[PDB]
Amino acid sequence: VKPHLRHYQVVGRESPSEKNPEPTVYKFEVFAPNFVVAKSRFWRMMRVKNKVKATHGDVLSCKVVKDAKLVARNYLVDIAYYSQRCGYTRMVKEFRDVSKTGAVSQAYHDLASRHRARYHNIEVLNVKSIPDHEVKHLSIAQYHAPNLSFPLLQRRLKAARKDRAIFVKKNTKRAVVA
Amino acid sequence: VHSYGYKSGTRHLFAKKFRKHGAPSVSTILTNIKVGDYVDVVADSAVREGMPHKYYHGRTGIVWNVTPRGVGVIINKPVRTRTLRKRICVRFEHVRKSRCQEAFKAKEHQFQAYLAAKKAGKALPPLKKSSRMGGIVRPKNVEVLARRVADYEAMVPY
Amino acid sequence: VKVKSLCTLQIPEGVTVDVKGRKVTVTGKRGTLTKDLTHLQLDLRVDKKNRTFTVIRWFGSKIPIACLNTTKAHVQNMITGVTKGYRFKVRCAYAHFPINVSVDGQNIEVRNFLGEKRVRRQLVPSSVKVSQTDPSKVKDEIIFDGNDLEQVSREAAVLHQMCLVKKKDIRKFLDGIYVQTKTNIEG
RNA sequence: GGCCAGAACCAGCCCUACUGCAUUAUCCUGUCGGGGGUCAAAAUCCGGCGGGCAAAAGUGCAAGAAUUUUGGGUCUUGGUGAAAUGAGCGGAGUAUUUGAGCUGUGCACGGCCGCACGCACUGGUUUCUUCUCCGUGAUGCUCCAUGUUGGCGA
RNA sequence: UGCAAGGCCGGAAAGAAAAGAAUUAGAGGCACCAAGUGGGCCUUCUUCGGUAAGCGGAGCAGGCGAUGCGGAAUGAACCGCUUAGGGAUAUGUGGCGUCAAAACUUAUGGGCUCAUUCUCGAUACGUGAAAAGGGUGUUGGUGGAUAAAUCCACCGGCCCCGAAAAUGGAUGACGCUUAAGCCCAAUUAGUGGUUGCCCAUUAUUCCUUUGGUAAGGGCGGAAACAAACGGAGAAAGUGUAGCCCUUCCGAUGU
RNA sequence: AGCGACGUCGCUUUUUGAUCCUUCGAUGUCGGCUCUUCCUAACCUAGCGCCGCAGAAGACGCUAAGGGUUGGAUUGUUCACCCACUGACAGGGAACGUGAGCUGGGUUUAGACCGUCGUGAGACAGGUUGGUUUUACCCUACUUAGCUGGAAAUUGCGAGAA
Repeated sequence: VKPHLRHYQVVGRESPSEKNPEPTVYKFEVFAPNFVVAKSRFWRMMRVKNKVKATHGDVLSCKVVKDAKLVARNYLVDIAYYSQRCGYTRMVKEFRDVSKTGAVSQAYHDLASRHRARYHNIEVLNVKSIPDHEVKHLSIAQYHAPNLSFPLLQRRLKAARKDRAIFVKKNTKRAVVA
Repeated sequence: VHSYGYKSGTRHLFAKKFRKHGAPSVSTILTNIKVGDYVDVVADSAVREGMPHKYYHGRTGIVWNVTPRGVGVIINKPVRTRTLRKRICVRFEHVRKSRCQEAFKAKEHQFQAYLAAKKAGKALPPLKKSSRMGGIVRPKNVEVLARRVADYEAMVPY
Repeated sequence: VKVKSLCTLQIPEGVTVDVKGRKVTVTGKRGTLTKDLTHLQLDLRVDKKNRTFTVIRWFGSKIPIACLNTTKAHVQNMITGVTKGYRFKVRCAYAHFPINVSVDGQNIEVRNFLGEKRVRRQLVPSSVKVSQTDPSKVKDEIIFDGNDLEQVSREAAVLHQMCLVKKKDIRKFLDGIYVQTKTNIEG
């Protein structure tokens, strides 16, 4: 349905002190289902990159950033992830999708499917919608061909939940057991 | 500990620190100990006779007997269901007046000196407020957190 | 996962390629053929007045795409079969014991192979024609005519395998029945 | 009738329906440069300059009186008024909580003035919004005893 | 009239401010008499001897022993949970193809996977089974290179080879392949945010019991009152058919 | 082809250890004979790949356990050795299958002898000869042998025709 990851902007700093008054107020983008998961992955990069810790820090605001109107776009998502086999591989991939979240949350599902990495080992380096001529991969390069058309073959048509009808009389729609 | 001797477990607890070696300084001979006073029992290793047992090193108690070269200290040693209150006899080279009681006896003075200061005012210094209460922040510089492509080649050295 | 993959032919005149289910009936100047492709999943289309045959795989990965270009190969062979034809010339190589072959209309025997007497014998289906090139012209040839190459190339192999040399070293004892050439009947 | 059934009402309990305050900008929408493609355009995309409310968002919080003439359940509780404490039952009347605009000093914001998105103090408007007020000790120490409709029971 | 000590007499006492600046199902303390036990075993983490052990030996703790109940098909010890007798609602661990309660096989979710005689895979603890090494099976990625697209090196995912035991046999069985398998994710689906469903001796609540370190109230008979054609109790009390009533907590056990 | 050192990764439970969980009010404790069955790491038999495979003989490997796998001298032996046949004389499991199936040569008693050890009674995982092998009629299994109900698997009247 809608993506499972909200897109947060988290802004925070170290609490001011006589050693460091006016800290430097870092900004950060996360894709996380909650704002506590966004607020947690913020203080992860703060102690990992900046040495500041959550008990010594302040959070200035956690608000989400809303997504642009829906159009088909080509997003460029560059992701890393941790394995212990390979020790931090880094990836850049494209995704057809209508929103940043809808692309990034789709990238978590592919890393989890193809590479079996689960959201905590993953960190998204960047995401942007890119113009059309920069799509390298012939698999996503095919969807912006104009006059693109395909039929729907090998479908599975589930009737309305009210109509399920376990035993349906043959070559007719009449339901003998519903 | 194989032999369960008197000073059986210690090549370290009883060793002097690196480049702190020496016999006990004057300042610890010119300290005087009044009965009732709190004390640290820390055994100096450069005086043979009079050491406390291995257990008492690092404890604190109330001095009670005071003898010309000795002291005595009341230390709480927890035993099976209860705390016995042990009386040990030490040569005072191993004894240092504890600062444990201090910040409290300073809270008591800074109350009374506070109180005589209100008696006829002169007013009083202002009451410091919380750092956790509200506020608007006016950032002088703002930066971006991100994980950099370059951050990974730093974590694989070499 | 590409959405569309194409494969197309060019059909000569005198040929009519028919498709209803996945089944292909091509009718040339001589005989007809058929293949049952129902085991594949492809969109088969014959465009008359553009005179072409096209194969489409929608949303395939590398596995179903491979099928897409082997159907053109089978349909090309149904064409070149039903017009030009297929004729394989098959020989008999012997160092010492001459291989004695004899053909009743559909029936083949092989005698004195490696000096054996077990009379190896074959029956060729009615849809493939067997004959011997008459002996003072070239040696031992046997000719398999037929429309269907899928079928003709079988007997050329079936008859090859009857003559395998069982125990004694193969790269030494070369006696066998081998294929010289594979050519069309007329064209 | 101390038995079996239904149906109404009452207290309690459970459940379900009913929604507001903030928030948005890495956004909205013009336009001009690119840029891109196509037979030719538009679009995806970067930048400049205007304007702004995507009026709705799977944003954060939610207190919205379920007989206040109508939501369900209780064969999961007890009752038929044998002290019904009730906004709910009875009596008589038309009250001040919010939202709207603004007062003055203050705070708060911007670099004394300007701002004030409407915070704190006095507490102005009545346009919207809503019911308000006062009534029964036990002279009852305890337990038990009081409906309606049919079936069966002579 | 300095310092030690026992006092005496006055002084003050946020009864401990402010600064994040404690919390408590916190009655403290003492004593007499006495039982059983003094073979333990298992586990996270630390840990020594041993090639290892369902082996031997310890540390800090938690359990079984002594204890079921719900769950992992089964198991002392794992997971959830802690047991007075019952009802409702809700849940935990674990689950929703049938066995078997729940998706009458949920979605208007994304990928990946085909496995030919111990039969691909699918409950952690449970090696209660597999390694080195391999694969132009397929699906991704990183680096470099030549230009209609292609080529070289390396690194993953699932799957395959490596993979041989004696009764017929085991994802628990059937079976599943547009999964009823693996990774990830959701709750009736860009349509408005905000709890899909099933099952515990658990939680919440209602009724009944029993015991308290139990808490509280009444107990000076208020007055009136025949049958015939509103009744009956009311005890100054550890324990009874409990003096009566209202309330609160606990309740398993070798 | 066939091998493969220095290293290295595993498997098996037909060796011996290690441990001591079950059994001490008792699980009959070596080997042979008999008899059945299972496993495959295949000796012969079937089909095949490959070779330093010309043929003959054979090496190595693959599917495969349906069938087959001996007659004796010496030894209580298992193991071992030699003779002889054969297409081959493969390796094993089943409570180291198999004692209410047998046998009792061995071990493991009481008698007795020798050697070594001990002052001695006596010991020896050294040698020697002699030394009781008990019960089924019960339940199941199995092998044959009879009787006999029964579809709502005894009932419902509950009804389905290859």
